Amino acid sequence: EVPDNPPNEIYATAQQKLQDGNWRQAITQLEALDNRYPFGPYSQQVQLDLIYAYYKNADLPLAQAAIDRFIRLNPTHPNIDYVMYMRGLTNMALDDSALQGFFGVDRSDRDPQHARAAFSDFSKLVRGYPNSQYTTDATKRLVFLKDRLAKYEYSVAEYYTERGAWVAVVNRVEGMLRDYPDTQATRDALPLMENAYRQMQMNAQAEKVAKIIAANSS
Amino acid sequence: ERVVYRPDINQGNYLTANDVSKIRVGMTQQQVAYALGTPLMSDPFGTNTWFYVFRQQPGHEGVTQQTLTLTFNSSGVLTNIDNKPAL
Amino acid sequence: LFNSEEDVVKMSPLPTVENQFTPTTAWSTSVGSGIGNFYSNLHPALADNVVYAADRAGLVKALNADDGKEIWSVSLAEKDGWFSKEPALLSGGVTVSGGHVYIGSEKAQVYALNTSDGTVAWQTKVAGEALSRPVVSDGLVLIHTSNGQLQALNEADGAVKWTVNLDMPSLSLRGESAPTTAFGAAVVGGDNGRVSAVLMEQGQMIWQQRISQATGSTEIDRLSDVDTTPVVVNGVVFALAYNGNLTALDLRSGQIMWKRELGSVNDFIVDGNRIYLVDQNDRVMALTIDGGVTLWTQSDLLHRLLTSPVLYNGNLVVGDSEGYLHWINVEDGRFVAQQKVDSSGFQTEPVAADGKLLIQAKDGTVYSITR
Amino acid sequence: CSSDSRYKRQVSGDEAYLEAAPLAELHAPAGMILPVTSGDYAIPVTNGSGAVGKALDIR
Amino acid sequence: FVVKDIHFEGLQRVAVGAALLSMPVRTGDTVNDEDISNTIRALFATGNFEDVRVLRDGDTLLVQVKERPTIASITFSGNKSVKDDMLKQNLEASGVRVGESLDRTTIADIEKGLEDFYYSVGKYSASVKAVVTPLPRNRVDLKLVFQEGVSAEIQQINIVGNHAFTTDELISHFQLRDEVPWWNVVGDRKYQKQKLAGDLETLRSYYLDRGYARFNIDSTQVSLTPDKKGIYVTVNITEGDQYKLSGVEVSGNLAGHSAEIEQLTKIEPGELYNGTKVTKMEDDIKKLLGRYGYAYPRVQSMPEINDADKTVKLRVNVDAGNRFYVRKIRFEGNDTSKDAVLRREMRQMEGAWLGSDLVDQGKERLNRLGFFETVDTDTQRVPGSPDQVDVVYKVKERNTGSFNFGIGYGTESGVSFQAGVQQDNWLGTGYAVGINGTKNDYQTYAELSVTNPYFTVDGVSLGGRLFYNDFQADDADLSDYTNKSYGTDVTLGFPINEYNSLRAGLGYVHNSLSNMQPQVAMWRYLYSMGEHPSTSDQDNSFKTDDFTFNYGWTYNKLDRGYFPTDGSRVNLTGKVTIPGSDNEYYKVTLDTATYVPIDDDHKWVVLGRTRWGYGDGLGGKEMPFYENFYAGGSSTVRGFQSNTIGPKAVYFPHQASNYDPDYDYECATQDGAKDLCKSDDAVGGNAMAVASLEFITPTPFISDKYANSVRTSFFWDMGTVWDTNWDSSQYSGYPDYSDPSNIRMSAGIALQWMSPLGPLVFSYAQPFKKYDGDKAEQFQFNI
Repeated sequence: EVPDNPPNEIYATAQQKLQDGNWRQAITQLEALDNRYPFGPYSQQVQLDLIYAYYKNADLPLAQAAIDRFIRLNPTHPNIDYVMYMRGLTNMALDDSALQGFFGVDRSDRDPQHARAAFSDFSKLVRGYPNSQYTTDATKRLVFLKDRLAKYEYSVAEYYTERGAWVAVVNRVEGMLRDYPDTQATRDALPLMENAYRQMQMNAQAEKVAKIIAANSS
Repeated sequence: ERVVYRPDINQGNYLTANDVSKIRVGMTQQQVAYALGTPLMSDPFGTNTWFYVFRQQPGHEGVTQQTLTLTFNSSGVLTNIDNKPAL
Repeated sequence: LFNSEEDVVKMSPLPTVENQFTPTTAWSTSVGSGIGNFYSNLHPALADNVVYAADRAGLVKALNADDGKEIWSVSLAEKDGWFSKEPALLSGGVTVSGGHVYIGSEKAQVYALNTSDGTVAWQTKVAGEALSRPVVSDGLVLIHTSNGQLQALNEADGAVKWTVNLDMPSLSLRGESAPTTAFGAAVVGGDNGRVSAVLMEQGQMIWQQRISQATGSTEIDRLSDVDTTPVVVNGVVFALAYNGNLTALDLRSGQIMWKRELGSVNDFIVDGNRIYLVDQNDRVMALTIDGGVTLWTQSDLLHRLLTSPVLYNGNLVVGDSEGYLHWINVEDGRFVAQQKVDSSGFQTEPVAADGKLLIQAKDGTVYSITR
Repeated sequence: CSSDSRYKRQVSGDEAYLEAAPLAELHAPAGMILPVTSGDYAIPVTNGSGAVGKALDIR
Repeated sequence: FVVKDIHFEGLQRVAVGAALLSMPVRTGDTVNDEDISNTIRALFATGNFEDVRVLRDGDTLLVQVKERPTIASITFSGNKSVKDDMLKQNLEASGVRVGESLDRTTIADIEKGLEDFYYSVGKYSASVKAVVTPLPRNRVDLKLVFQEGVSAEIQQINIVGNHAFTTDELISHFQLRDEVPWWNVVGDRKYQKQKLAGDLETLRSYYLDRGYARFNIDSTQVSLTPDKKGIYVTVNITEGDQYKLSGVEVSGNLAGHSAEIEQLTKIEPGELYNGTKVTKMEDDIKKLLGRYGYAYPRVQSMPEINDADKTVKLRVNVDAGNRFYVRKIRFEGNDTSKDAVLRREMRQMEGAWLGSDLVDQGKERLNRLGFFETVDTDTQRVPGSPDQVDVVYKVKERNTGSFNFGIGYGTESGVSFQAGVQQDNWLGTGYAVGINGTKNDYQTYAELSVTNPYFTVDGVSLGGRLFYNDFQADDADLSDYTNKSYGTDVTLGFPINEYNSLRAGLGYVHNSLSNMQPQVAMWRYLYSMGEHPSTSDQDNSFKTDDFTFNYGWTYNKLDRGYFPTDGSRVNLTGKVTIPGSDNEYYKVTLDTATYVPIDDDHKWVVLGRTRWGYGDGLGGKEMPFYENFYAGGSSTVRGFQSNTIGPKAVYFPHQASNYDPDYDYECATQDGAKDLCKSDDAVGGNAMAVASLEFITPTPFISDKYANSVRTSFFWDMGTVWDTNWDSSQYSGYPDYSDPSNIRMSAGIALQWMSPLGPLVFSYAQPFKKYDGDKAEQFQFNI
């Protein structure tokens, strides 16, 4: 950190190490800048530049720590849309990260743990600030995590298909049904649960859903 | 294919014959659900068809099911006790 | 290096070693290992040239007090129960009242050994082991046991006359309350820092005076057994509460004349108005009886784990649980004589009786002392 | 560092989360339709201010 | 008066205007002298102004304040094994921390409560000295000096009120084997009041099972010994006349399973009372009803202790609840591995009633997985109907995969290297993938071992293992023992029991060799084959295409998948040849892994790992020499070198390896060492008996963050590898290995570092009983 110094030379060295990309040395400045001066005139911007130092150094719980600091330091601020962006943006990096993506192996169906948390913050962002510079960005992520939930919830419906729990197939399909309409995976879940009906010999209850397939052919 | 062993596939969510005699055509959904609760599958887009369907597979000896579906009206009043055996 | 780099506790030595009247021992007649390093209330009595000394191992002895020649000897090491062949394990000390040797044991038994031979004239199981010496008087065996029970046994047979509650400590806040008969009322100490007077005749509370408080948020002495037993000169009762808190208070009401709620004293005797004591730093002090006025004090003993202060050979005599003996001026702290006759440390009070100074150690048992 | 061939930290990273597009939704009538959204799925799709992706300020 | 202006003197965290609003004498407001006195307490009510002196210059106010705020640091000195943050937790209890108001008056408040903390430790012999050390503008370093004297130690237990049982049997509620005489110091018997309350309830369970149902600990009095260490006690109890179970009258909502409940309460009327068994017998019903559904099986016993016949009467009040509870289940802590990998390790199904014994069995496969850190769940009822209990399987998962390598032979030599890497749980799918091999000039070796462990719904372990050794031992020729060994091994693992699981396979052993080394034990096998290669020369070819039938069987009753602690897994691995194979032989092998708890808290656990093997011909021939057994170095026995345990062969008196290099790689060859040179590498025996005896111990110098995943373990190794068909005529001046008395020996400690690349095992071991050819590097580094 920084010893007891003038705050602006700490703040200059904070913004230098952000422009240097030395996020740790910006973290060295910005925290001790707010450790002695949380009453700083940029101490709100410090917490934003902390998240800028944290996320660009991929310090995801520390970015969320600077979020909850900024929640406590600025419970009202213009940049809470930034916070509701940097909440959902952090959890997206917090949910799934792997180098296997070029091989056709992806983590979009393993567990949407922080992806559901990123869904909440981003949907809060596009609800609490549908005017920000962050609500337009978050929407395609909210589009994305809906699919990441759709990839997740199809595979468990796929799991009980090889298991043979056909009540669980219909329930996990209805999990896709009752949560997001705008997914082809839910549309392919539409034959998947009527199979479960026919394995339960509910062919009549099945073919109602084939009409829904006939309805959702478009 | 020519095995005797197989780990069995099992599946609850059903009702008994005591639960069959617990209900009758005319019974409200709640009056079914007083001692039977809700099924773990119902009919979402149509009328209330309370699916209490037993399923099980015995290992390399056939298949079994008790499909007991309980259709209700819009008022949730019982219209059929539809017990169905295997296949 | 790290054979010796472990933890360490701090103490203080024994300054001012003097021998102005060159001391010695009167005799040794060792009972064996007595109390030992166990924390017990056992302590021998000396009378009639009969050293009434015992051990928790079992050997209760009568020793002829010029050499401690064996008058009688028995063994209270018991032989049966749910465990056979056990030692005596005496909790309460030696009380010889009449032809009995009344001793409360850690087997929750109060005995009475026929003083002619030491044969058990009676023994009675009491409610818990005896935290105090069995204060035997008036036909009663007045004990402060572990559970805060003032009991009375008919001292001829041990027939229980009552068993009534006292200041019950939150733990074994081990304080000898030792209920003595004081002017027709049994005046009892308190292990939670109280002090009480009850009726001698049936244990009917004259008053109980809350002086000091229990362990917890004013945490009290686990570096001493505070002499909570009220020593009763005329009806200003002088007593410690379990933080060492000396208190001059009325016999009949418990109303304070002065008290040392601030003061923390290990052991104490009232030599007239010169209350000779052992302070919490093992310091000797002479306090007044009309106040906490230090008449004199001394640090010739400091962290020297003293026994009770006693007057013998014209001097304030003090032994310790280091095994030293010290003779102090009756006045201002002049160390008179030092006798290192023990190394096992004295855990008993000095008995300045039979012309002697009878102290039984933990393991260096009876060392009777003269100068 | 890569002090041998000077080939530094290279090809990685993506923004496919922004590049994801929603899919076809249910066109089912009554008796074929059910409730379709339940949860935090409440998103005002706003081109209220854009500058999406890496061009957005994360400071 | 009225204030002209206020001098705001000394804030350190307060603002000037924030002091002005907290002043009731703010600028422009009427200021009486009482409002000045109102200000002092109100600026004392700020919690940050150590002094407040509200003064005025006639009317111009000036408030002399010394201030309380930010503590610069809190220095802990003497902050030993009783760690400083819990000491700081008392500072966090007393309101002080870095950044905060200090209030230097409250030092003794901290200096009491830290001792009261030290009181609760098991000490009281300690002193705490908080030192104020000033830093800029108010700031203070809190130097805290911990002169910790000593803790308390358990010495003696005195219990009165014992009716018929010994106090000493209650002293044994905590176990001791230690001593401190300055020459046998192995620990002590220190005090904690929760050891006592544990021993109190050990004493409670001590008499409940006896029958004592007037049993009550009357009171307890623990000593105030004048040392602050000596732990003596006076416990008052009443055992009270052991009672008998004279009848069970279980009642309530028995859910139609009352006879099954009666099976759990099949009791004897008049047997001595065991409330712990009764406590067990209630739990028998709660799992039976838990297997019958009924996740909330309220079962309430009532031992109507019948004091007249000195017995009890066991009323039990049962309330099962609802049968169907398992609506669905959830899974969490799963962001990398696929859900159906863990979901197939489950036995309770969604849309069902509860089998209580299914959810832990599924978790046991998850416990026996290995790439978990924790395995647990959240069995929450979804609120509403009594059909909605969603079991949220939140677990913690561990890294998968590990890389292995050799040593040396690179960048100052040819293109030559040793490789090998593992991807068990391949990319979150569960595929057990292990692939190794090495491309050198001596040899080109290929090996894959890939499994579909779960290929059907049975859990069929579809495991394929392919191999190709283009092994030449190419030093300057391949006529120093060419060996082209290749083929396949397809294996399947099957549930028979779910502990007892059988294995089977086929080996295609295509070994194409030329110009065999003249060691006799290799060539005795060739003579056992009926082949007569020319003794003094490495010139003779030998191709075999052996067709073997492999088999085996797994025992699996043992806790975890990567760090178990109790149980055993026994692993038979055997093989035999078939008619049509180029040699008729067999080879049986077995390894076991039993986990016997030394400590019943499993801080010390016996690890019984031993290997047995025997192989021979099916008639006329023997087992091939490359299938003979070995040990040494990287084996059960450490501190040796690899293949240094076993029989050692003798070369033939030899001339022509088709040119062994000059005075290099000798086989009693043309370049010297002739007339039956005894080889010193362990050519190994047709039988095996090796073992290592490992004992798990934790480390306190490293925190137990991964010291429960780091298996520090001592050993003493013993074992033999021996050829029970060793000749005594051919090997007469050469050691006879027909006996299993060739028991090698070593002793040392293993160092298993669980890296992000998995466990890394290092081992220094000292051999004490060795034999001929036992080459020994006392440290063994393994990956």
